[PDB]
Amino acid sequence: MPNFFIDRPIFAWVIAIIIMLAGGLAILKLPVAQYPTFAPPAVTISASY
Amino acid sequence: SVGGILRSTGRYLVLYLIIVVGMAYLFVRLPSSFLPDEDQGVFMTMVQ
Amino acid sequence: ERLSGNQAPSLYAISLIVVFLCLAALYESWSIPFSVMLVVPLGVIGAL
Amino acid sequence: VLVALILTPALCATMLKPIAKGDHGEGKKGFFGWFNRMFEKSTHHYTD
Ligand SMILES: CCCCCCCCCCCCO[C@@H]1O[C@H](CO)[C@@H](O[C@H]2O[C@H](CO)[C@@H](O)[C@H](O)[C@H]2O)[C@H](O)[C@H]1O
Ligand SMILES: CCCCCCCCCCCC
Ligand SMILES: CCCCCCCCCC
Ligand SMILES: CCCCCCCCCC
Repeated sequence: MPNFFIDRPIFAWVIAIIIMLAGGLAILKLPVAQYPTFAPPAVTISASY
Repeated sequence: SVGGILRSTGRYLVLYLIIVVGMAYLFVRLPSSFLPDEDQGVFMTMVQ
Repeated sequence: ERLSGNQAPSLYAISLIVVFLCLAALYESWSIPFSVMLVVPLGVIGAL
Repeated sequence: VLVALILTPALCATMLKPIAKGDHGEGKKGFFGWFNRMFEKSTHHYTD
């Protein structure tokens, strides 16, 4: 594979640009937070007498 | 035919830009929609 | 309607770029891909 | 690793400057020369 892309430098650059393009687009559609949802979920039963 | 087309060359690049301008014209003029209203052999009438 | 709208130009821009890049890899040339990409208008003129 | 098997080799075989046999940057003018000498001297210490 290395010898393949030494003769084909444009092919090598093409794979790199497509990976970067996909990444650049992903940055725009990606959510932003401090943490993920890692805390355990809880369910409360509220009643009144 | 192509043999002689490859001799002229510059004539068809002027012909090409006319096709792009012609395409560009038609694209703008042609109205845009999403999905056409299909006849489904049924419809309704409101009475208010 | 207030939610998004007109996201076609943005996606057909990268569609063009990615098609050019894939062609450049096929021919191992930054220039030859253009000779293939310039037939796009020939099919659009017929449709319009 | 994929970058180091695809892109990195392609760049090393295109956009790298030819180095003459024996040249270890010990003749480089200024700070880089001192650092190159310090490392070459320190590599000898380390191996010993
Ligand atoms: C129809 C809408 C418009 C789109 C047209 C695009 C498709 C072209 C259709 C085929 C036309 C082929 O027409 C072809 O033209 C070339 C170039 O002028 C001619 O070539 C002629 O002129 C050239 C120079 O101008 C001479 O060097 C050559 O010896 C002579 O034969 C061919 O004799 C002819 O067969
Ligand atoms: C023949 C190889 C040409 C080298 C130049 C390629 C540079 C591409 C950079 C693109 C970054 C988005
Ligand atoms: C989309 C950004 C990359 C465009 C290709 C540039 C190629 C330069 C060849 C000299
Ligand atoms: C990174 C260079 C380290 C070389 C150490 C040599 C030790 C010498 C004997 C005390």
